[PDB]
Amino acid sequence: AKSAANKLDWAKVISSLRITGSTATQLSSFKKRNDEARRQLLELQSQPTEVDFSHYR
Amino acid sequence: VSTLIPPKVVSSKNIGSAPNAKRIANVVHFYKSLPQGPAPAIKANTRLARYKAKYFDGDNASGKPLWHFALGIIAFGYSMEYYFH
Repeated sequence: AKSAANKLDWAKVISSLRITGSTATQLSSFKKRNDEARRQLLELQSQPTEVDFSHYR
Repeated sequence: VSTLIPPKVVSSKNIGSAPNAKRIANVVHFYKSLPQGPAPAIKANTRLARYKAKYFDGDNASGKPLWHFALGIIAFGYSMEYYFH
């Protein structure tokens, strides 16, 4: 689902003809970008909630 | 927190300043006009209009009507001078 959203967002960014002179939509763009970066960081750095007592205890 | 909306805000935004000013001028200038040479109104014969559609037409309007008018004037003046002189 994120792939199509990124595709359309980037296509809109690169196809701006009468969509220039903006101040806050780019801010929301970086907000979404850093939100996705935090998503990826959380998935790659998922610590183990339960204690791994099978091998650690 | 909502993002700006250029293509969503076009109701108040027009094409620059001059193009929208001249849009009304150019939209109706081509609306109510003859398609191609309609209503020539060439036909006219009321002595003055007979001259208009016979020799005084603007297609040539050469010196020939002027020479004919001068010939008529001198023809009348010959009789006038015979009456007077």
